[PDB]
Amino acid sequence: MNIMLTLLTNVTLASLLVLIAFWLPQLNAYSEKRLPFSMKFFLVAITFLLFDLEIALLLPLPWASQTNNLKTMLTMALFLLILLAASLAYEWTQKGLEW
Amino acid sequence: AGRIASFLKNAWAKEPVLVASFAIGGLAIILPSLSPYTNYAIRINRATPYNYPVPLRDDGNMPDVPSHPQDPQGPSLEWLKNL
Amino acid sequence: MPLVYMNIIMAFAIALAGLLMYRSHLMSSLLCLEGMMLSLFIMSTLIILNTHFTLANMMPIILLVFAACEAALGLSLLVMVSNTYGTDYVQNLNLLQC
Amino acid sequence: MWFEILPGIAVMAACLFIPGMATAHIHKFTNGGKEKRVAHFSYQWNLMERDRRISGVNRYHVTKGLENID
Amino acid sequence: GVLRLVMELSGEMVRKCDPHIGLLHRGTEKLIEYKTYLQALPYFDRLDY
Amino acid sequence: MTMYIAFILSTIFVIGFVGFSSKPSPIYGGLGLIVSGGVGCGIVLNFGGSFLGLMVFLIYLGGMLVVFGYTTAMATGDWVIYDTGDSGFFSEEAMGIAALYSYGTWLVIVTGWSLLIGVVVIMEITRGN
Amino acid sequence: SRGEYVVAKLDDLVNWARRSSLWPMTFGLACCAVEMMHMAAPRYDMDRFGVVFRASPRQSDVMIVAGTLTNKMAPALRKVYDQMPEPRYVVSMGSCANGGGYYHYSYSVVRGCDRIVPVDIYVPGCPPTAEALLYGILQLQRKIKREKRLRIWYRR
Amino acid sequence: MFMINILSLIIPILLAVAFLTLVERKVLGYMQLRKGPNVVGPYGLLQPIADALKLFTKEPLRPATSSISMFIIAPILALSLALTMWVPLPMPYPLINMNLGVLFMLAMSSLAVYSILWSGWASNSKYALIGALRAVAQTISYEVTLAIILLSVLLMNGSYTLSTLITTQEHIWMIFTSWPLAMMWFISTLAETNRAPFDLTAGPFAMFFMAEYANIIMMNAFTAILFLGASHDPHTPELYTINFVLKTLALTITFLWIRASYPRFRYDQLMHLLWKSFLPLTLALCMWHISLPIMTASIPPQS
Amino acid sequence: TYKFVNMREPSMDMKSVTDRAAQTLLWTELVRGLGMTLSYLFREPATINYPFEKGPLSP
Ligand SMILES: CCCCCCCCCCCCCCCCC[C@@H](O)O[C@H](CO[C@H](O)CCCCCCCCCCCCCCC)COP(=O)(O)OCC[N+](C)(C)C
Ligand SMILES: CCCCCCCCCCCCCCCCC[C@@H](O)O[C@H](CO[C@H](O)CCCCCCCCCCCCCCC)COP(=O)(O)OCC[N+](C)(C)C
Ligand SMILES: CCCCCCCC/C=C\CCCCCCCC(=O)O[C@H](COC(=O)CCCCCCC/C=C/CCCCCCCC)COP(=O)(O)OCCN
Ligand SMILES: CCCCCCCC/C=C\CCCCCCCC(=O)O[C@H](COC(=O)CCCCCCC/C=C/CCCCCCCC)COP(=O)(O)OCCN
Ligand code: SF4
Repeated sequence: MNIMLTLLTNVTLASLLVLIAFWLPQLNAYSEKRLPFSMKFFLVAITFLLFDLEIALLLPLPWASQTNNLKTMLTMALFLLILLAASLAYEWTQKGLEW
Repeated sequence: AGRIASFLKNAWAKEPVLVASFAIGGLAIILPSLSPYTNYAIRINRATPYNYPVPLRDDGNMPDVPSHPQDPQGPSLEWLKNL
Repeated sequence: MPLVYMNIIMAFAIALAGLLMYRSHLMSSLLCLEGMMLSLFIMSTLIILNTHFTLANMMPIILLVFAACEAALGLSLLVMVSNTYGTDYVQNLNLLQC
Repeated sequence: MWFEILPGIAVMAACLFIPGMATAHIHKFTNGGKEKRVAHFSYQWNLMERDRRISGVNRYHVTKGLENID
Repeated sequence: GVLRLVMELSGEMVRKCDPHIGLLHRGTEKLIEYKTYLQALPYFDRLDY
Repeated sequence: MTMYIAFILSTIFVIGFVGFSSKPSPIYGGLGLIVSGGVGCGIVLNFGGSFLGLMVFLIYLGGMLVVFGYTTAMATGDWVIYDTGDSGFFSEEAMGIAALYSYGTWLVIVTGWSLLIGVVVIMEITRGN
Repeated sequence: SRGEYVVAKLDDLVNWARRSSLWPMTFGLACCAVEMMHMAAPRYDMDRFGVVFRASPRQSDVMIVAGTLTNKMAPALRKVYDQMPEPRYVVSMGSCANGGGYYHYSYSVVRGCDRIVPVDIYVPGCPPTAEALLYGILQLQRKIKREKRLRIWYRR
Repeated sequence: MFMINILSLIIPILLAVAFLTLVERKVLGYMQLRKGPNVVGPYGLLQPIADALKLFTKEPLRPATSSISMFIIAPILALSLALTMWVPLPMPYPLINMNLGVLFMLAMSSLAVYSILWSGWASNSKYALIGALRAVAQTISYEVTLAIILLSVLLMNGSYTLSTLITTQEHIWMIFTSWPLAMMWFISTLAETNRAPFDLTAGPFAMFFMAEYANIIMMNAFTAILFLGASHDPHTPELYTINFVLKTLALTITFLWIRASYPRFRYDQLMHLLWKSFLPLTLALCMWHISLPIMTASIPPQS
Repeated sequence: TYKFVNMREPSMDMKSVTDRAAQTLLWTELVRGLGMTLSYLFREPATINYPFEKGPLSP
C-alpha cells in the first residue's frame, strides 16, 4: 500500500513536471521551421549477463553464514567464487577482453 | 628456488594487482582450516535458539535432563560470555 | 486450483503460441521463449510459497539462471545468423530443407 | 573568497536536513509520541496485532500497563 | 581552430584519416602583393596568432 | 478487499503477454515483455516472495532484457488458500534459499559447471573464422 | 488595468531569467577566439555573470562569431545557426566578422557575417579586448532587458 | 500523514540538486582561481532559479521524425527512478522500511540503463546510438562490481536491512574494516553516473539533468550510510541527520574536486581498468570477506 | 648543448619495486594532485569586479 502510493506519487510528479516542461514553450508562436555491428560490444553484454547470473548465485550469502554447517557452506561459496575467477581468467587468456 | 623468486619479483613489478589478488585469495582459502575460532563460530551458531525447545516427557530415567531452567543440568553458555 | 494459476497457464500458452507462429524476426522467437520461462518462474514460485515447501526456494533461482544462459546462447546464434545474412529474418534460413 | 561558497552549501544542507527530521517528527506524531514500531519476521507483527486487539481503540501504540490487569 | 576531418574507421581503430583544410583561407599571399612592405607587415601578426 | 488485486494483476499479466505475443516491432515486444515482467514481479511480491520477486526484478529485467534490447539496438478467489500461523523470527523463503550452500551442494556444483561451460561455448561460437 | 500590469511583471520576470543566464556557443574561427578565451580567464570570469563556457549548440542562447568567415565556411555557420532554439542572438566579434576587415577585398572572404545571419551586437576591434567583448555581452544583456513580448501580444 | 512525508522527501531533493549546480560552479571556479556565479543573487543564490526559468521557457527541438513514445517515456523513467532511490534510505528512519532495501536499490540501479537505451534509440541518429550503446556497456560493466562489493560489505552486516548498518557501525566506521572495497566502490560510483574521469558522453534535457544530479546525491548518501556510520541516539535523531548530511555534502564536494583535478580515460582504458584490475581484486576480497567472520568467530547476528 | 627529458632507468631493487607497487595500489600521485588543487582553492582569485573595476592600460 505505502510502496504503491509512493511509486504512484513519484510517477505522477515526474509526469506532471515533464509534461509542463514540454508544453509551456509550445503555446507561444515561433517560426516552426549504420551497418558495422561491432562484435566486441555484444561480447561485453554477454559477459555481463553471465557474470550477473553468477552474482545472482552469490546473493544468498548473508543468510548462509548461519547454518551450523559452516565448513560445507564455506567450501561451496569458495567453489563458486573460484569458478567465477576461472571464467574471468579463461575469457582473459582467449583474447576476449581486448579492443 | 631461484626461478620462483625471480618470477615473484618480476610479477610484483608491472603486475601488482594480480599478485595481491592471488595472495588474498590463497590466504582466504588456506587460513580458515588453520584458525581455532571456526569451531567457536560453529558453536555460536549452535547456541542461537530459533525454535521453541519442546520439553521431554519425564520417566525417571533422564538424570541429564534438567527439570527447571535454573537447574545445573543442561548445556551452559559461560564460554560464550567469557568470549 | 484457483484462477491465478489459470491466468498464468494461459499466459504460458499464449507465449508458446506466439513462439510457434513465426511472423518474422527470430528475436521475437527468443522473446516468446523468455516470456515462457518468466511464466514458469512465476507459477512455480507461487506453488512453492503456497505450500511452505522450504527447500524448493532454490529451484526458481536455478531455473532463472539456466534459462538466462540458454537466452545468451540463442542471442549468440542470432548474432551469427545476422552477420551471415545481414538480417535476423526467419525466411533466410531456408538452405536446409526436408 | 572561498567562504563565498558557504551560502549555497548551507542551502543544500538545510534541504538535505528537511527529509530525515520531517520523517522522524511524523513517526513520533503518528505513533503516540514514540518510535514507529518495526515489523519484520512476522512475530513482532503478531505482537503489534495483539497490542491493537488489547488496546480497545484499535491502535497498537496505546499501551496497556499493569493497571489494566485488575 | 576549425577543422573538417574525414576518416575511415574499422571498429574502434582508425584506418584512414583525411583532413580537409581551407576553412580559414583568406588569400593573404595575394593580398600582400598589393601592399608595400610596411603595409604587408601586419599580415604576419595574423598568420600564426 | 481490493476487488481481487491478485486477479487484476493476473489479467494485466495476460494482457501484456498477448501484447508482445503478437510480435510487433521487436523493440515494442521487448517493452511489452518488460511490462509483463514488472507485473509478474508485483504478483510475487504481493504474494509474499520478497527475495524471489526482487531476483526477478533485478536479474531478469536488468540483465537479460537489457542485453536483449542492446542486441536489438545494434541491429535495424485469493486470500483463502493462505496460511494461519506465523514463521518464527525469520522468513522461511530466505532460509530455504540460503539452504543452497548447506543442502544443495550437488545443485551448486552442476550449476557452476554449466555456467563455466556456457562461457566457453559463447567464446567458441563467437570466434567465427 | 491589472491586465497590462500582470503581463508587464511576467515579461520583466522572463527577461530577467533570459538575460541572467546566457549560454553561448563560440565559433572560434580565428585569433578573436583567443580574446574570447581570455574573457573566460580568471581575470574576467564570464561564468560569474551566468555565462557558461562553451555550451553545446543544441542548448545555446547566443552565437559569438570570433574570426574571419570564409566562403568555404559560411554554409556550416548558417547550418549551425539554423539548429538553434528560437530565443537566439548573434554577436559579431572583431573587424573580420563585422565587415571583412583586413581581408575585405579578398576572393574567399565573406564581407561581414551579416550577409549570412542577422546580428544583434557588433563588437569593434582587431581584436577587441576581452573587456571590450564583456562590454558587448553586457550591452546584449541590456538589449534583452529592453524587449517586451507579452506587452506586444496583449496589445495585438 | 503519509503524503506529507512523501512530499517533504521529494521536494527538498529537487531543491538540493538545484542548488548543487550552483555549488559545483562555485567550487570549480574557486579551484580555477576565479569565482562562480556571484552576480545573479547576493552570492549567486538566484542563479539556479534563473537557469530553471530560462530552460522552461526555451523552445523544445523535437526531431520531427523520432518516436515520440520512447522520447517522452525516457525522462519519466529516469526521474522516477532517481526519486524512488531515496525512499529506502534511513536518515535515521526510512520513509518505507524494507527488509531487502539494499537489494531494492540494486534493482533500481539495474533498471536505470533503460532510459539511456531508449533515449539513444529514439534519437534517430547512428552516432547517438553508438554513444548510447557505449554508455550502457560501461554502466552494466561497473554495476557488476558494484553488486559484488556491496554483498562483500554486507557480509559483516548480517542482512540487507539498511537500518542495521547504523547498529553495525555503532563503535567504528566500516571504512576501517575494509578500505580497499570502499576505494573500488567510490570509483565504481564515479563510473556509474558518468562523472569525470568517466564522462565519455530544454525541458527533457532539464529532466534528464535533474535525474543525474539526484542520482549523484543518492549515491553519496548510500556511500555515507554504508561506510561512514554516524552514531544515532533514539531520543535525538537530529544529531544523526546532521552528521549524515554533512558526510554526504563532503562526499559530493569530493566528486566536484575529482572532476576539477583529473583528465578523462579512454573507453578501452576504463574497460581494461575495470575488467583487469577491479574484478580480480573484488573477487579476492569477496573470498576474504566470506572467510574472515568464520575465521575470527565474528558472524553478525541476524538470520 | 642538449638535455634528455625522458632518459631515466627505473631502479630494480626490491624497495623501489615495492614503492612503485604502493604507488599503483594506493594512488599516491592522484592524492598529490588533489592536494595541489585543494591548496590552490584556498588562495585569492584573480577576478576583478568589472565594470566597477577596470583592467590596466597604457598611454
Ligand atoms: C565417488 C566418485 C568420485 C569420482 C567421480 C566424480 C564425478 C563428477 C564430480 C561430481 C561429484 C562430486 C561429489 C559431491 C557430491 C555432493 C554431496 C557430498 O559432497 O556431501 C556433501 C558435503 O559437501 C562437500 O564438502 C562437497 C565437496 C566437493 C566440492 C568441491 C569440488 C567439486 C568439484 C567436482 C566437479 C565440478 C567441476 C570440476 C572442478 C575442478 C554434503 O554435505 P553434508 O553436510 O554432509 O550434508 C548436507 C545435508 N545436511 C545439511 C542435512 C547436513
Ligand atoms: C513557488 C511557485 C513558483 C512558480 C514559478 C515562479 C518561479 C520562482 C519565482 C522566483 C523568481 C525570482 C525573481 C527575482 C528577480 C529579481 C533580481 C534582481 O536582483 O534584479 C534587479 C531588478 O531587475 C528587474 O527589475 C527585476 C525583474 C523581476 C520581476 C519582478 C517580480 C516578478 C514576480 C512575479 C511572479 C508571478 C509568476 C506567475 C506565473 C507562474 C536588477 O538586477 P540586474 O539588472 O538584472 O543586474 C544588474 C547587475 N549590476 C547590478 C551589477 C549592475
Ligand atoms: C589459488 C587462489 C585462486 C583464487 C584467487 C584468485 C581470485 C581472483 C584472481 C583471478 C582473476 C583472474 C586472473 C586472470 C589471469 C590472467 C593472466 C594474464 O594473462 O595476465 C598477463 C599479464 O600478467 C601475467 O604475467 C600473468 C600472471 C602473472 C602472475 C600473477 C601472480 C602469480 C602469483 C603471485 C602470488 C603468489 C602467492 C602470494 C604470496 C605473497 C606472500 C603473502 C597478460 O596481461 P595483459 O592484459 O595481456 O597485459 C600485458 C600487456 N602489458
Ligand atoms: C593480512 C590481511 C590482508 C587483507 C587484505 C588487504 C590487503 C590490501 C592491499 C591492497 C589493496 C589496495 C586495493 C585498492 C584499489 C586498487 C585498484 C588499483 O590499483 O587499480 C589501479 C587503477 O586505479 C585507478 O587509477 C582509479 C583512479 C581513477 C581516478 C579517480 C580518482 C580517485 C582518487 C581520489 C581518492 C579516492 C578516495 C576513495 C575512498 C572513498 C571513501 C568512501 C591500477 O591501474 P593501473 O595503474 O593502470 O595498472 C594496471 C595496468 N597495468
Ligand atoms: S578581427 Fe583582427 S584580431 Fe580578430 S582574427 Fe581578424 S585580424 Fe585577427
